[PDB]
Amino acid sequence: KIFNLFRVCFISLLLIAAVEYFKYGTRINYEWFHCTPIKEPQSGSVIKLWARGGPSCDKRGEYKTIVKRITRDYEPNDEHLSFCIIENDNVPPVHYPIHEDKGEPGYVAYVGYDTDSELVQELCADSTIYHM
Amino acid sequence: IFNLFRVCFISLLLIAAVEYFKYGTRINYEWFHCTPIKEPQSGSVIKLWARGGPSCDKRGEYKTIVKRITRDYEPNDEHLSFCIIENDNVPPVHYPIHEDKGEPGYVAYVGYDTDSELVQELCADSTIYHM
Amino acid sequence: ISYRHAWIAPLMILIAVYSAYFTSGNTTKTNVLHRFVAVSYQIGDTNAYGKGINDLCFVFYYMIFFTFLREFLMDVVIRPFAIRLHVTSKHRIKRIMEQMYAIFYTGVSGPFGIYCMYHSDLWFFNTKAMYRTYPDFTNPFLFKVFYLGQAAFWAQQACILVLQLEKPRKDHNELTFHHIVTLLLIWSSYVFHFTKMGLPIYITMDVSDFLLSFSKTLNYLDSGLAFFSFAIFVVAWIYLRHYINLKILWSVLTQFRTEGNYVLNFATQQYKCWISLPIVFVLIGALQLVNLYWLFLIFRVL
Amino acid sequence: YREMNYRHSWLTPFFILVCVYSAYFLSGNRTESNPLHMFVAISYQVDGTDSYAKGIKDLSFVFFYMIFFTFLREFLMDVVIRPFTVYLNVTSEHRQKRMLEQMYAIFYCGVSGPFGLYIMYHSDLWLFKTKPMYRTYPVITNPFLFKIFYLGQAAFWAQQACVLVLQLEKPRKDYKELVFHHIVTLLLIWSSYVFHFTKMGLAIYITMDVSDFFLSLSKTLNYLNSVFTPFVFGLFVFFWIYLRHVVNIRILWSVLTEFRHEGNYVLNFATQQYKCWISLPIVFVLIAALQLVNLYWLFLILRILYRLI
Ligand SMILES: CCCCCCCCCCCCCCCCCC(=O)OC[C@H](COP(=O)(O)OCCN)OC(=O)CCCCCCCCCCCCCCCCC
Ligand SMILES: CCCCCCCCCCCCCCCCCC(=O)OC[C@H](COP(=O)(O)OCCN)OC(=O)CCCCCCCCCCCCCCCCC
Ligand SMILES: CCCCCCCCCCCCCCCCCC(=O)OC[C@H](COP(=O)(O)OCCN)OC(=O)CCCCCCCCCCCCCCCCC
Ligand SMILES: CCCCCCCCCCCCCCCCCC(=O)OC[C@H](COP(=O)(O)OCCN)OC(=O)CCCCCCCCCCCCCCCCC
Ligand SMILES: CCCC[C@@H](C)[C@@H](OC(=O)C[C@@H](CC(=O)O)C(=O)O)[C@H](C[C@@H](C)C[C@@H](O)CCCC[C@H](O)C[C@@H](O)[C@H](C)N)OC(=O)C[C@H](CC(=O)O)C(=O)O
Ligand SMILES: CCCC[C@H](C)[C@H](OC(=O)C[C@H](CC(=O)O)C(=O)O)[C@@H](C[C@@H](C)C[C@@H](O)CCCC[C@H](O)C[C@@H](O)[C@H](C)N)OC(=O)C[C@@H](CC(=O)O)C(=O)O
Ligand SMILES: [N+]
Ligand SMILES: [N+]
Repeated sequence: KIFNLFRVCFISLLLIAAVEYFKYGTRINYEWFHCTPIKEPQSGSVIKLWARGGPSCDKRGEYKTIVKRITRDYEPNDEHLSFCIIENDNVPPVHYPIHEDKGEPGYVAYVGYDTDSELVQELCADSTIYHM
Repeated sequence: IFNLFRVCFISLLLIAAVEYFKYGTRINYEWFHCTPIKEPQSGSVIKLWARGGPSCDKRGEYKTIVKRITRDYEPNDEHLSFCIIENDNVPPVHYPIHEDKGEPGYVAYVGYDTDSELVQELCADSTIYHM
Repeated sequence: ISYRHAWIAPLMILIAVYSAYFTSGNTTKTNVLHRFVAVSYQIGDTNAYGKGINDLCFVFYYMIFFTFLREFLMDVVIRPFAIRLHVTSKHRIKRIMEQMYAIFYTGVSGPFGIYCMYHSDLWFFNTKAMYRTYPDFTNPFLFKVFYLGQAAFWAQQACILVLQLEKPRKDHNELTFHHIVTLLLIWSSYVFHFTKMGLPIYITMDVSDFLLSFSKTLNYLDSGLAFFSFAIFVVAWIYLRHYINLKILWSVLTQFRTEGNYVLNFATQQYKCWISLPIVFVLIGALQLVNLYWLFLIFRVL
Repeated sequence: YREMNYRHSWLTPFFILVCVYSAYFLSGNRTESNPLHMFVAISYQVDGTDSYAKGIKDLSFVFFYMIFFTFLREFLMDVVIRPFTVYLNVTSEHRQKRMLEQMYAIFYCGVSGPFGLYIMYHSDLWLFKTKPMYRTYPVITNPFLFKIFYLGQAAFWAQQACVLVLQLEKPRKDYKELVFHHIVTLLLIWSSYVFHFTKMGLAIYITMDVSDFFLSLSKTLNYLNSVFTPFVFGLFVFFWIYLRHVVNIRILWSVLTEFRHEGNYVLNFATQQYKCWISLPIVFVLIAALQLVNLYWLFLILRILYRLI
């Protein structure tokens, strides 16, 4: 009977821990759930990248999604990166509406390798380029 | 034949777990290699960067900086105002084995709304983002 | 004497913990025993308390406390009182013990629940306060203490059920489901906020169970007040577990989306959205259906 | 229909294999877009060069070639190996049953053994050279024949472990240690392939294959009651020592010293480089368990030699 009690308590603790970790991951990684990255390739490796989502896809979620995509879809070890993130200061951090007519993204980034780094430098339009 | 199913399921679970371990370590290598450093200046503004071995390249430092900025600070409570400064003098991979290391490749100053005036002067000509 | 006094060891553990906590002059969050003895997470000096891991330690410590209370009440007053009423049947005495313990617990909890509601915007079971303040990150001291104590008591009851100290019981079937759904409901309506939303259900179940146990105890004594007690009990049952629960379900249907904000936002831990409305609706509709089944039992008996 | 399947257990695997192969060849695609290529052959290839990567479809290749090896073993044992034993006029049922497995192992280790020697010869690992397995770490992309060898051997060992799991025959004396050996085969192959330690496991594949080939030859000749068994057993013990001990101790010593001083040693999860100070104890333990098992079997062989001398 003691083993059954221990098993039930362990199952309850596992459920509590799983739900707590689910909450923690959703809060920390909400940019994955709410923001869907959008890529608009412009060259062999240069892509104009941003994120789209609902009101919960705030500027923080957009920045997190952009940085995640830049650091995951590109390997600086194989070839050194060159990107820049451009703010859209004309919109609030909660600009995105619930409906499909999202509008201009709050954060937009151009990322590409160093062979075509000239195109990235010319597309940033005086924005600081963060080599990686 | 249930023993066969159990053995196959355990083997597949081990393979999937190791594959996920490799995938997470490759994706989240900045957690293992880069140790974030938070050096507060005044108020909520902190001079934030990361240090580590050669595996903590500029990508790892940038990822750690972004994670700390978007995790330790809540834009919903108050809108952020940060910047990230690149160290052009160092290569993308510069950290040695020795504990002395050197000047970090990426240095970030992140602060809340009431501290935006401090972070604006701390970033100097570097572009200041809002969060 | 611990073999025939089951509350000696829990009392010793409780008194040791309390003495160790009180003797030290820290008596605040810095003290290690503050995780177990009292509610830990508090934002400043405001009368609002957060959530965290230390709440689970509070739940376990007051699980031990409620084990002590359950054993001690029966051993000191409930059993002598049952003997005093000239009751001699083993089944009668044993069932009266549990019914009177339920009477005491519910007459302490339900009044506490209505007192806690009276000091909030949820009075008269108003459904507007359910979702206007969602998410409810922080809850008042009494609101959190009541919730955590109810959770600890129900977890203690579930642990007693699993321990099968007295396994043969004819009520085990539905009682086990009730305990499981109660633990699930409290835990979900605490970790996933909706803490303000679980209090009215708390109050309805506590008051209905109080009147049910009172009517049961009067029936066991074969007194002349059994019929009147059962009548007021069934009136309160149809008022609380059916009228108020159906009002809450209608709130989940039409007022859940309107009040507060309905867009999903994981960043702010605001889960009141379109994928949580079905979960909250089914998780209360199951309880309402079980209450309807118990109402069928009541009507068959009445 | 079912009567043949009851005894000829290779009929259903033959049916599955022939239907899969016939569909793959009749489709006419024979490319990675063909989803039968995910099972029939190795899928991931790096452009047009003979470099092949890793992925999920490598597990399905193992799954399909598990059935392939089940079919091959059962088919050979019933129609080829068993009549060959009958032609040898073996008067003992247990001895014939043991010879069945011994000749199957002879075939597998005389096919894969020279296979290992051939793939090693086309590499820089000739004569079990200590430097090459750490020079190019991580070996993310495997050569064509190299990956075929790894994948087929993994499928064969998984098939043998599965057959051992479905215990049908009486547990033999070394079943306590042979189950551990099968477990360590699967663990070592899956860890070396997944964790890019693929070059280094070839030098352990080859010693295994050659020693097992000569071991099975020794048992086959003894069960056959041949007169030429002492010479073959002497060759077996010499090559067993040289391969499973001298070469294995050389590999272990390279793990002790040449693991660090040769090749890139800094840990890097970003580049999937695990050759560091953490993987060194794991590798040394995983190979020292093997060395302990091989030493126990060396003790058994030494006991046999002492008894027969
Ligand atoms: C043996 C004695 C000692 C025991 C020590 C503990 C052992 C087990 C450890 C379990 C670990 C997992 C649970 C805790 C994970 C960490 C949680 C944490 O750090 O806090 C997150 C959260 C509070 O933070 P939140 O408000 O979400 O975010 C604020 C935004 N800045 O935190 C929470 O919300 C945590 C809430 C936990 C308790 C809530 C449930 C109370 C009622 C329980 C009833 C009984 C159990 C029911 C189980 C299900 C039904 C069977
Ligand atoms: C049958 C019972 C069923 C009860 C249903 C409702 C569940 C309630 C939970 C069980 C009892 C909880 C005991 C009191 C709450 C403990 C948590 C706590 O924080 O207690 C307060 C005290 C320290 O208070 P502090 O946080 O410093 O300041 C608060 C105001 N700013 O912390 C302490 O150290 C206090 C220790 C002494 C507490 C004395 C009891 C106070 C009254 C509680 C309600 C009644 C419960 C018991 C009823 C028994 C009836 C015979
Ligand atoms: C007891 C051991 C013997 C058991 C194995 C015997 C195998 C005999 C042949 C069985 C039938 C399969 C024949 C090939 C069918 C698939 C055809 C196909 O899609 O192409 C061949 C395929 C990939 O090769 P290829 O096309 O060259 O790839 C580059 C693309 N232009 O080719 C492949 O991917 C072939 C995969 C073969 C995997 C073999 C698994 C076991 C490996 C160890 C033993 C094999 C040793 C054979 C002798 C080697 C001598 C050097
Ligand atoms: C006795 C029991 C017998 C059991 C049979 C098996 C026995 C062991 C045989 C050894 C097999 C070794 C190979 C196993 C799969 C290895 C996959 C692998 O290495 O993937 C690596 C890949 C990354 O690719 P890489 O080139 O390293 O890096 C690219 C970017 N630079 O990583 C990736 O991210 C690729 C995706 C990997 C996903 C793996 C999922 C594993 C679990 C799948 C469950 C479902 C399986 C369905 C098919 C089987 C069941 C029908
Ligand atoms: C001759 C008298 C027999 C009366 C009994 C048939 C009856 O009793 C009455 O209803 C009172 C009476 C008054 C009057 O005079 O009017 C009347 O109405 O008949 C009682 C059944 C009803 C009470 C129906 C309830 O069960 C359903 C409600 C369940 C809800 C959950 O439980 C909630 C909580 O539990 C949970 C833990 N939060 O039957 C018994 O179960 C008692 C017998 C007694 C015995 O015979 O010794 C026993 O089993 O022990
Ligand atoms: C059931 C075992 C019979 C084996 C042979 C018939 C014969 O084994 C015996 O002979 C039986 C012997 C009885 C005795 O004679 O005393 C005994 O078992 O004790 C053999 C002795 C060795 C093979 C020792 C083995 O057992 C242990 C091997 C461990 C290796 C691992 O498995 C590796 C695998 O797990 C893994 C998959 N890689 O070779 C001979 O000895 C032949 C003689 C003939 C002669 O004398 O005329 C010779 O040529 O020299
Ligand atoms: N998504
Ligand atoms: N770390």
